[PDB]
Amino acid sequence: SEESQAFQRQLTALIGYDVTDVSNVHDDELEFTRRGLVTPRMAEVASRDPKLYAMHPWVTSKPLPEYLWKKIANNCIFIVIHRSTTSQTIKVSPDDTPGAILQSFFTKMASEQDFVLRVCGRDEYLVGETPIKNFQWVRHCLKNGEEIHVVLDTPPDPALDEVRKECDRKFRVKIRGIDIPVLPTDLTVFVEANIQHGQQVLCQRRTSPKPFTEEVLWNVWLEFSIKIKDLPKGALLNLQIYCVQLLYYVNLLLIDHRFLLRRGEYVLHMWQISGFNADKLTSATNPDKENSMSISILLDNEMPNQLRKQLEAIIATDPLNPLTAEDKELLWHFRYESLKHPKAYPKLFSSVKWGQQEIVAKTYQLLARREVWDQSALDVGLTMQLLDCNFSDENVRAIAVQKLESLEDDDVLHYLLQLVQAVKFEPYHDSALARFLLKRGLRNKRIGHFLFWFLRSEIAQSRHYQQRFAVILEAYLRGCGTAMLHDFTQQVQVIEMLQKVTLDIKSLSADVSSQVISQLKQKLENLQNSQLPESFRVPYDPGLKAGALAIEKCKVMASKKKPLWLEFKCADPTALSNETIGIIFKHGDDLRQDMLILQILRIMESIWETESLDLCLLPYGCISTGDKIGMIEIVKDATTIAKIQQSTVGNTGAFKDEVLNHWLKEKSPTEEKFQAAVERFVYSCAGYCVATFVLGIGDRHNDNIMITETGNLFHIDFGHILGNNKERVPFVLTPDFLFVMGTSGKKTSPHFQKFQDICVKAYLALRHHTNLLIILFSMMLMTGMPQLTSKEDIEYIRDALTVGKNEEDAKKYFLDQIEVCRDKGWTVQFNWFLHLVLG
Ligand SMILES: Nc1ncc(-c2nc(N3CCOCC3)nc3c2CCN3c2cccnc2)cn1
Repeated sequence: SEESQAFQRQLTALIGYDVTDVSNVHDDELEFTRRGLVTPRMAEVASRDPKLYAMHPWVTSKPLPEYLWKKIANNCIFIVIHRSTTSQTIKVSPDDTPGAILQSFFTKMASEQDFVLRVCGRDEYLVGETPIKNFQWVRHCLKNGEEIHVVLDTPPDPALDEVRKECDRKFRVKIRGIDIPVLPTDLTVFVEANIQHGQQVLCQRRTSPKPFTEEVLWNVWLEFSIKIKDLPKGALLNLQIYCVQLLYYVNLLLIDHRFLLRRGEYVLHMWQISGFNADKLTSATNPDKENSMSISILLDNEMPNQLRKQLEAIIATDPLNPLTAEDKELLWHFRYESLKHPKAYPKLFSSVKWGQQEIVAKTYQLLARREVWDQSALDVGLTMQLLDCNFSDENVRAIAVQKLESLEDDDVLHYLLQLVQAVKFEPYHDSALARFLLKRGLRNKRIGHFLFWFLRSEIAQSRHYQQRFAVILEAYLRGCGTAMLHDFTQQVQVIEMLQKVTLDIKSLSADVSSQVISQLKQKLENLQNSQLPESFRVPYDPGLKAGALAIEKCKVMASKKKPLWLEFKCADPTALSNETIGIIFKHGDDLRQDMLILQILRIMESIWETESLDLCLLPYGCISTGDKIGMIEIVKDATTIAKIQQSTVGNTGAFKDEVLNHWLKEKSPTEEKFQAAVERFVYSCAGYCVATFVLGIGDRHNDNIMITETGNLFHIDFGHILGNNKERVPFVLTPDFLFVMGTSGKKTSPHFQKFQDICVKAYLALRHHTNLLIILFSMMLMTGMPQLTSKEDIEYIRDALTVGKNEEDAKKYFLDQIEVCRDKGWTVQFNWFLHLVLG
């Protein structure tokens, strides 16, 4: 209690927000949730295996892709085992268990003391009843032509991740008045009061427009058409101040976490409006009590074939195809036929009249008979779709969370970022989903690691959602165990430390000075001495452990935002290299945007592994740490396409076609790896060409396009590029690119033919998962892109994915897009150089 009061203070520093600061609640939902989450946490903490939780094998059930079989020769793999320099290579079968590999090293190559296989230089273990092929580190070693190096050492003590013991009356609302302490011509204003479910306004009332003054009282009752008994759980009283223009909004759940109608008096601090967006939907009141508009209020008391075809044609349409009233009555009337087709649950449930108790009832008996949904194989795109903003009913959303239960960790990891983000569409703080995220975090340290940083990312920069997430993070941190609490402490300490330096250095300059490099050197020299902890997990690569600062190599970069280039010596002495761990720290870019996109890129890579494609993207690590502040992984041996041109040509001039290829060959040691490098370029250029085209970020300056010194090409800096007579492109396929593939003007090559057929295989792979990408893209815009003004923004994705077009004309459509890049040439890049130098 004296001890335990200190613990909460630790949690609070980890969390980044005090989940006990009860200034900003008009009720107790948070505490109720903090109290609700104790059971599922203790359940999973009681349920998990300590050994397998402690070493956390990262594995997968997915079948080893074709492109990695055709890199295995004579069905064996070469595991290089180490010890104290005493190393010995071993031919192992892909289907060998890892304990059954110790049988070879130990019981072959001349009661027992059980040990286990760890990856060299990493917190990564190949344990548990799984075949060597099915471990992701291996697949990664294969895919990148590397050698499986492991140390034969002891298990981690699984007692280091234990944790501390512990009527028919029409609904009416009385609008008393509104209150802004300072109000910056003249003005009139009214209060608009919408009754909402899932972005559908069930009912609406306005007040009369009074003059705009620091205080504006009405005392009017607003009676609504809807009956109290007709109000659905999850309905929001949404209140909004207009002047015609929206100025402020706030929301309040009409039915609360206890199934009680909301009685009594309320004073609600509201959110201003910049310039939909998931912030509009929060149940959270603005904490800033001295500068925020307030509002005060009171509450007291078998079918025709013609139709089947029409039903089928409705179920077939994309998720952004709006439903006419005609479409909805059809779905609803034939709801049981609709119940047989999973693809159609979204539209079917978007056709419920949620503001009518008896229909909602019908919807629930219609959910009692959901045998087909339960059995069907998980579609994530569909599952995601019932957890977006259009679904506010909890039972509807519960079936989506059900489908996620059957996801394996590897998959949960791909969709983690956007599931966390999906909590923002939950009506209540305690939900199936938030508990889901909690169980999977506690079941697996890898999921856990990234949860922490995903939650903490929002907590640090969303007033609208910090509290809710704070209770989810809090709950999780009381389950991970002492070790992780200790790791999270170390990483937090470090990034706070390095965040200081980044901002300091930014203030001290308006190019770079010798005085600043000095200042960096000094400030960073001091940090090293005492302040820094010994080592720490790299947040974007939790298996990797950074050690000391390679101060020699650290510098500050030549942008207008002056980021910090920092390198660290690795802390695992069994690391088979002296290569540093490179981390960029930047203030000024909204790297939440970079996160959502990199993780979509990772999702596309996995859409391609299903169709035996591997387009060699390098979606590097990015963790957004607070507001316009974060870290970026450094992909070693890489520079920009621009700087490569600046070597030969220089500061300005005619951007030449010869340079890229020369730089490639000039870096390759032999003409064996160069032709791999070129192969890599071909594949990597296509991947990014397609990925970026579909995401709408294909038109980039070559300053923001990069290439490794083994031919891997990759884009960077994804912030605020989705903005809104000028020359454009679908993607950057410049003459320098083409020159490396072997073409000019309208010529052709085999490498170009490989390119053209890689794209289309890629581009139609994505279109196989049209619906999935449409949802992910839609969610990305709402929860992470400020400037999400229109839904028209979302539609871009459907056009690019050419929905409602056959596989083949879609083939030709994409070839027309590449042809444009050929016909546009160097001009757009030149316009970018012009734009990025001339105002
Ligand atoms: N938002 C944002 N994101 C990334 C960068 C950036 N990143 C990186 N990385 C190094 C290689 O590993 C991948 C990351 N390099 C960058 C930038 C901005 C400029 N830049 C760079 C680095 C070296 C030479 N020329 C340009 C800059 N801004």
